[PDB]
Amino acid sequence: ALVDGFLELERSSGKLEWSAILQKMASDLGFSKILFGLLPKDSQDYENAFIVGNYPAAWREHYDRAGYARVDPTVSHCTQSVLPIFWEPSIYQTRKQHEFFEEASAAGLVYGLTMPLHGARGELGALSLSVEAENRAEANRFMESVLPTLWMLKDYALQSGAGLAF
Amino acid sequence: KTHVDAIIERYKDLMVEIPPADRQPGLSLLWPVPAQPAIDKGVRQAENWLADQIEGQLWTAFAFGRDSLPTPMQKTAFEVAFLTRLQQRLVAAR
Amino acid sequence: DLMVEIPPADRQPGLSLLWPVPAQPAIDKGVRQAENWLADQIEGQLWTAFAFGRDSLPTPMQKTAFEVAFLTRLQQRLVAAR
Ligand SMILES: CCCCCCCCCC(=O)CC(=O)N[C@H]1CCOC1=O
Repeated sequence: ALVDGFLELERSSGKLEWSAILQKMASDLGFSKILFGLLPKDSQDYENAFIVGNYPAAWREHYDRAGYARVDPTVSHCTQSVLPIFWEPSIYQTRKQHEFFEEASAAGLVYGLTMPLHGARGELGALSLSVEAENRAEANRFMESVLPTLWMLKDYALQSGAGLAF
Repeated sequence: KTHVDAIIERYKDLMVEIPPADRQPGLSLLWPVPAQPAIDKGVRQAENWLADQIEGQLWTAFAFGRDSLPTPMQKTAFEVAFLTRLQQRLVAAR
Repeated sequence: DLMVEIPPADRQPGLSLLWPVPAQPAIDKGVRQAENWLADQIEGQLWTAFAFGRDSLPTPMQKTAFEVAFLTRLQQRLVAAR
């Protein structure tokens, strides 16, 4: 089921089927929203990266124009770390972040995580999934159990997604 | 039936357990394939090295243990288990 | 020459590896990753720091160098329960 989705991921012909498979796999893993973003080596043109997924349309439009890529705690984490980042209220410290958080929360992006991507050819990116859980405890427990399967998703996605974005 | 619990319920079979050690242990982990034996090989492998005296050859136990598993998917189940076991006893030690 | 070095830590401390290809940067990457986990007390899984850390190395030879340094570093403090 998940193993089959991995294979379909690698078999994907174009951005459309691949991004479709990526969403279908997030939804099966109990995550209603997923975003994958990937820049070439040594680029910071966030708004013009390869970006796919099913994030809420209203929010994606806002995110690009407002340049939230430079605000988002997960984005600067990805460029400085390998470890995944859970969306704890604490990752949002500064004013523009306490404010990025309010709105992201209104868009449904409350609970979830971001996995940084560091490709073999030095590519940089982010794989985020959001889950609708009763509260933060349930969400963080849930995400710790499925984290191994997600890290393999991250791996099949980075590998197959680089030779389609680029 | 919560949402997060309902995802656990399907995937019943693909779930695997790293039993409790000393620190707050019992990790319950979803794996893409059934892999409980690989998990236990990684747990035992790591205990065997701990239950050894003036200990000093950690990479070897890990390298030889992983190498005895034939699929990528088992190798990583073994790595996750073995390392979780080396965590359980790194925090049960201040 | 293309020797690699895992700096001494607490207990059983050191190494003299002739690595097949140059890999000191990868060794350091592995040491730092492990001590960054030992230091910052459990906020994420140790398995996570190992797996996501290894991913960031490009080559099988580098990845393996990362792993050796990571597990050695753990060994050092693990032994330190004298
Ligand atoms: C390293 C980033 C390069 C590619 C640019 C990606 C831009 C989009 C990143 C993003 O959407 C991450 C994300 O999921 N942010 C969450 C955090 C809270 O809600 C958000 O939208």
